[PDB]
Amino acid sequence: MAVPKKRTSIYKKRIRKNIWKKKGYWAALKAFSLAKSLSTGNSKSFFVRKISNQTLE
Amino acid sequence: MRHGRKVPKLNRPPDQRRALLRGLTTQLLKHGRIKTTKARARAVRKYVDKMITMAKDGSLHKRRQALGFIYEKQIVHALFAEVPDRYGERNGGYTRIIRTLPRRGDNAPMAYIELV
Amino acid sequence: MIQPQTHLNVADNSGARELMCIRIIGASNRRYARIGDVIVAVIKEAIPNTPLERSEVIRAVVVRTCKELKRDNGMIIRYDDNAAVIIDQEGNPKGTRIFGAIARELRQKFAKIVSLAPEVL
Amino acid sequence: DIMGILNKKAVHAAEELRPVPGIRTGDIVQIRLEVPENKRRLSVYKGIVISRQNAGIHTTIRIRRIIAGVGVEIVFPLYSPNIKEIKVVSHRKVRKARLYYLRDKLPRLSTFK
Amino acid sequence: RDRKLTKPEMGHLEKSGIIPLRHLQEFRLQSIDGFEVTQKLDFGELFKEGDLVDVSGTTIGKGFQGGIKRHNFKRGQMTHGSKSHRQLGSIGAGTTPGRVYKGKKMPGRMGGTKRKIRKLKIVKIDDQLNIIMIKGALPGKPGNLLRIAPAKIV
RNA sequence: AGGGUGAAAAGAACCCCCAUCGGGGAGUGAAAUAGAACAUGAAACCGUAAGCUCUCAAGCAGUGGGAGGGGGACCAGACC
RNA sequence: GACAACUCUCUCUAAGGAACUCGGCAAAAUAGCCCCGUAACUUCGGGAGAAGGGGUGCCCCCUCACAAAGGGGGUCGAAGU
RNA sequence: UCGGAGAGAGGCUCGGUGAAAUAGACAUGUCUGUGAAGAUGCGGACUACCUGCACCUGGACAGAAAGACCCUAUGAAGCU
RNA sequence: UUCACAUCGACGGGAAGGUUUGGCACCUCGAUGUCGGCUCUUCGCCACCUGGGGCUGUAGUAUGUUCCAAGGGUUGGGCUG
RNA sequence: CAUUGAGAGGACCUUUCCCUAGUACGAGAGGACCGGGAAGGACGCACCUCUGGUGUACCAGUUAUCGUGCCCACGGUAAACGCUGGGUAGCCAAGUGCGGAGCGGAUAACUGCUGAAAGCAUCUAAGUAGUAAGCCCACCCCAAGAUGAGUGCUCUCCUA
RNA sequence: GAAGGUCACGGCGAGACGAGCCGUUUAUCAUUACGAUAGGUGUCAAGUGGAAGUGCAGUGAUGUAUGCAGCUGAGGCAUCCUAACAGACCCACAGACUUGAAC
Repeated sequence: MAVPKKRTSIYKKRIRKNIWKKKGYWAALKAFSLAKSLSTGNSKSFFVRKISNQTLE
Repeated sequence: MRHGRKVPKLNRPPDQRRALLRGLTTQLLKHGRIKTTKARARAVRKYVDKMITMAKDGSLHKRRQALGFIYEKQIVHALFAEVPDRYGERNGGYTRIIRTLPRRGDNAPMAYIELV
Repeated sequence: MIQPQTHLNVADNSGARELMCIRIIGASNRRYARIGDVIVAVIKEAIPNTPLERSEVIRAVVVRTCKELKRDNGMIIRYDDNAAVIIDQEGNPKGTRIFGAIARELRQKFAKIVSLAPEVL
Repeated sequence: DIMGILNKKAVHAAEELRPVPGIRTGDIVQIRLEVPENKRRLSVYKGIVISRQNAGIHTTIRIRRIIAGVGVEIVFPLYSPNIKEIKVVSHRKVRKARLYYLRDKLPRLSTFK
Repeated sequence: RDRKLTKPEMGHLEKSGIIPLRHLQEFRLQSIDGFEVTQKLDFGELFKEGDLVDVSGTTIGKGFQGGIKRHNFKRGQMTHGSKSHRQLGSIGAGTTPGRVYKGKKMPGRMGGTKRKIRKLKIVKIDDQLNIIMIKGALPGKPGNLLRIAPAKIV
């Protein structure tokens, strides 16, 4: 609508860059799900009979 | 939030909901696993289990109205003689959901629906 | 709900037939007028040979309303078409007889009107 | 207040101890019932004919929109469990149409219809 | 007094039992204390019956409730009006210093907040099993806490 | 609108990561902290690292007086 | 996905009803065919598609069809262009 | 007249791509008074943790427009 | 009636406040959009109503004037922009 | 976690009728002050179990047309659910319920007592007592981010 | 590296985004510590409504008996069969000077 007069640019703009803090893996722990050797960070398929797999044994 | 809200109306008109749902339904009892958003998963969840309980009762009363949902005359007979009879001992829990890795290029949600 | 300028089919022989509300009497500012409240209205259509000619500023009382009236007895009372009866500054109607039944909510204000009335609801 | 989620429905379960005569009496039936008429009261009761448009609720059940033909167009429903109420008696055999809505018999007011 | 809570329980062992949801304190009125039994009932055995009792519940929430809802008195069209009616009615000046007159009616938000109804007589009262009947009103929707204080008519 | 890497291009085989775009090495050259956006390549603008100041303090905020702190001093001498 | 204020395009809305407003703007409503009927005025060509009303659904019968329509009878829903 | 509710396209959040009017410089609170005399930046005083989001939107005589109003300059362009 | 000041008050005078009618035209024609209505208010006072008081050619019920006080409240329409 | 609490805001408007005395008062007519009770308007908030509204995600009737092979039974589409009707939950209202208070501290205008200077007299100049919806307080919301960062209860850690 | 907080998951008569409230498959430890927050299911209530099929009467339409049957969204009770995963991280180790009252 209106128009800003003096544009400080420096300072002000920089401060408004804290709210965008580095969102490191936005999720819970979901660490090693046992016998995974690694597995993705966020929760994933559990361990049991071949499930979710396109092919079977 | 709507005091006592249930079943998302998505971002499309009502008639647009009872149309897309008809897809994820048959495709679920015809293949097995269907990928979709977390919202759709929760939505289709009931629309599927409520269609299974109908077959459990058999008769024709649960077939005329049922046809009103799905159109495929192939997946209909299924429920009336296939997997529902397998849950004849299990009260509920006909469907099962699970979250997975985010979309490809898109944020979220993502989940795979499959019969227990 | 008898707001300003409204049609109230008279329930007597005062001469009028259907007057139009003009102002609800009560306090500083009256929004609506339920059954049992006086209202100053003017007649639009009236019978020739009558003591009250057309176009006149005369007070009257509401005997029937199209709104759902409620009471302490948890009872609800309502009618089809709202009506009214011409009333003199003294408190008594200019007419003699009354039609369109009557509302008990008036017996608390005007007893004569309810007395002469044929049936009370 | 006994622990058994029946209290909130106890006040109603203890008041519903008054069995209703007509199972549904969904027709013309012109029952008079009773009307609390105080003022100079002589311990007397009066009644008015009724009609269709039978309604109700899981709680304080409501009779039905009287829409009686007496006088002009008497209407307004009421309650039975009310402190002042008398036994209900049948009138004419039940007909066939719909019990919940009926705008007819009002604008079509006549000897027939 | 197990799930969720943990620290409030152990910090209550001080001569007492069964912890509620939120402990509330009162004022002076001559009553029993922790030395005889430490357990208040719902009879009050003093406030006297028949009198009216106040009820302080928790108000509901309409989200970012507008201004036409916190006052309900603003005309406006919609089928042709540019105000769309729902609009706050356009408040403010155009060429005046002042200071936007803070505190004036505006949209804002809504949520849980104390209410209190005061007065209100009673029809029935029962003890032991715990149960009371208030003359309608009853702030907030069934699921709050309420203080059901006596009566500060003074 | 848009100029010139170097004297001659020997203007980059092969090797490693990636989708056999891109980069880093191995080499060539006195130089590629010169290589096809390439010479010398400042300023406006946009960042990292380090020392100091920075939540009870406000007004084109620099200046004069001026403690403390991180370093550099002189075999005190009180300074940058 | 969420789905509050507010804005845009709309539905349904108790009583009363334009009392809003510069102005009933914007809406709502009227709006099918046949038949009956239709004022002042008129260079009497018109207004008269004024206004104001009724029926027309479906099936059967009269022809176990003369492409329609009409005339009787019966019947369904609150409503039958 | 007191409007409310609901269904859609935006608004809000996240993912990808990705503008502008404008702007001397900023650590650009209120108020009284004062001031080429209706400034936050003067003086006194009061108040006030630092920093965002959404929304409502009065101040910065905000933005766009060296105004089409008046007058001035023995200007100009048409017409009578 | 009488009686100057319950009320009012001629010939004249001294001030406050400042929204009227003007002057000034001091700051703005590299511009700050005029009036009214609608929406939403803020403050002050010599506040009309409610409350507390004096005088009264104030019997009472109702009024006139004056003092303190605004805490609050302070209308719907016909016609016209 | 529970409170006290420096402060701020909101609420704070008002009528009629009746009892009281239709006495006192007044030739009549007409008709109180003080105090008390009941019943409303406007407005604010909440509740919305009742009366009603929305409900194109509940159900039903049904027009034109297409399709499920067909009859039947259904489904899709039709200016903005095709039109139309009812309705549970929730959300609101013409719905329901309640507070706008009284009682105090201290005062303005005014009415006061006693008694000075002006041995009378006079409200004081010295000492006191009354006094409105203003002010303070009383009711309500926030409130030690009032960094003069409070108070009270309880819990965890004593490897080199 | 505890109390505790936070994140996530399943949800909320609480929300624009955050916050806030309840819960996380022994429905966290003892003593019953009262610990299904949601979806589905079962029952019931409520709202429509007395349909499908079949039999019968009539040329047909239509109607009747079973049918006050069936269907059934957020309401209530009940039921955790599905998903609420065993775990992590963050936050630390009785914790300053002077004086007074106590020891």
